[PDB]
Amino acid sequence: LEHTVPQQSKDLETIKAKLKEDHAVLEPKLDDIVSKISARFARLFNNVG
Amino acid sequence: KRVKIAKPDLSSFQPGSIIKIRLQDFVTYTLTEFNLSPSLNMIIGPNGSGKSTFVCAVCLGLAGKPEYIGRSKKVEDFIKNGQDVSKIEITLKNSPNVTDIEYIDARDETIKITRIITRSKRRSDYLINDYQVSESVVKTLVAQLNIQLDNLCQFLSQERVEEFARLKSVKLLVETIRSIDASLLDVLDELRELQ
Repeated sequence: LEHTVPQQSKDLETIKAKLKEDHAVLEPKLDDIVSKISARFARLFNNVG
Repeated sequence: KRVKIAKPDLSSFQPGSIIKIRLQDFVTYTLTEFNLSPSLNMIIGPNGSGKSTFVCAVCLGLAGKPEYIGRSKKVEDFIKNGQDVSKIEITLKNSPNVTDIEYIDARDETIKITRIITRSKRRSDYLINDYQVSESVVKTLVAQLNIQLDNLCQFLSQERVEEFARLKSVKLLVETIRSIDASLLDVLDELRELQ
């Protein structure tokens, strides 16, 4: 188990780093798309008051 | 002098727009001509007077089939009663970004699509520049124009209006993920399962 601990401890860092990199790449694009669609929705609904 | 109709110059009109539509041998309209404004089109008529039929024929002309618009299929309604063939012609701006075209050069700005419906023959046959072609070529021309008939966003019908009326948040997420590439959501879900 002492020999097994470093092998599991090495993990959860690369996998989290890949998840963080994927989240960091994906987040701004969806955020800008959501901001733009929300701005268009608000500007269209301004006529509706 | 002689009265001259306004020139249908496709260059002035934005790409993908339709300037002149000819409807031949249709219900209550054997020969009709229609013009569409580049900014927006407004049509006023009671339902069942052929305006809806004209719109459906225009949709069918661009590689459209009645079953693919989420509505009942009635080919006979389009055909004039007693006339063998019903013809609908649509003219569109052409840009050198679409492949698989017949009799039209990339530099050419005109893509003319004609649909003829006859009771005797049952096949999907369309015309490009008055040349007979299969429906697959027109369908791929429509697909390469970034316009989709099956998708509810581009085309909205009464059944599609009913579907949109009751829409769940999951449906909105599916629409948003299908508009953008859906590979990113799948990769993120796989990474979440790995986590």
